[PDB]
Amino acid sequence: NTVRGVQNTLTQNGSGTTQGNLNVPGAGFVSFNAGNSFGIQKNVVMGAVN
Amino acid sequence: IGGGVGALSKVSRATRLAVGLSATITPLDVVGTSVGIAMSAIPGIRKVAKAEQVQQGAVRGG
Amino acid sequence: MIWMFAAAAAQMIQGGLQYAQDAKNQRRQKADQKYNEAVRSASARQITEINTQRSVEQNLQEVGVQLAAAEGNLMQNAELTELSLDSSVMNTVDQARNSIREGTDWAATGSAVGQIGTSMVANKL
Amino acid sequence: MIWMFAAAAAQMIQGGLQYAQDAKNQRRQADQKYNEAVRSASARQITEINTQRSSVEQNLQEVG
Repeated sequence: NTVRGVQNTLTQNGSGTTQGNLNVPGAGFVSFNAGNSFGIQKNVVMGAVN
Repeated sequence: IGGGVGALSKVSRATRLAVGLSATITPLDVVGTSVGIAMSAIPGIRKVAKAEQVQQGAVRGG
Repeated sequence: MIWMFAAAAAQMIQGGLQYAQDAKNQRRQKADQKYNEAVRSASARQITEINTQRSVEQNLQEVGVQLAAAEGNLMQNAELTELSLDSSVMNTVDQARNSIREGTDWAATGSAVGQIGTSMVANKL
Repeated sequence: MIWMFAAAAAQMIQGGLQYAQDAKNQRRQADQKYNEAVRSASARQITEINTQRSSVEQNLQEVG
């Protein structure tokens, strides 16, 4: 159970990483995190912000 | 009791090992102590836990 | 339905007959035949004579050739930039460039050209 | 993932089909006698043709 708990923390419950980027006029590229508490997959969250 | 894959072979090997190691200072004592050990390990029991404490411990892993 | 396969069956009949008829020919007979095949090599030699001897479209072919050449040149040149991180020559270069170019925001630079956009030639003629 | 091997699978499909065609091509054959002579003759001609066809940048070579 402890091994599985450590693995879950490492892999983030199997959902994968959520780091991203944005295009801001003038300012250029900036960092952006797509994590959310409702389970919406990354490329779907990034749809409305664009 | 029965059903295993060979019984005489294991006994005739254990006796030789017990004789060899004594070269717990006589062959009888090696047989006697081999069972005293392997049975003295205090067992662990399951118990209910508070969720928060376990998650804190697991987070210090990773 | 049986009647859909009539044509296929009719075509398949012919294969079976000549398969059996070819076998019968061989049983009824041989050295002379081999000689003729060897002489057939002369035809290959005769055919070997010819074998041994062996305005937009023009612009398109030229474009293809020069494009291939340019790709090759760039591929061959990239090799030194690949090692730039440890080659000594690229320290003399990239120093000469800076000395000959007396906190630059790249994003700011692009917007200036973008705003002018497609009226460049119009605004200077 | 399963979808990152699609290109490799698509490229590998073509290998199997060719491997089967050669078996049939060789099985459909005594024309080998005629076939061999063509190569046996072409090799000599090819060999004959091949036989028939058979500042600072200077100071550096001199230094070497």
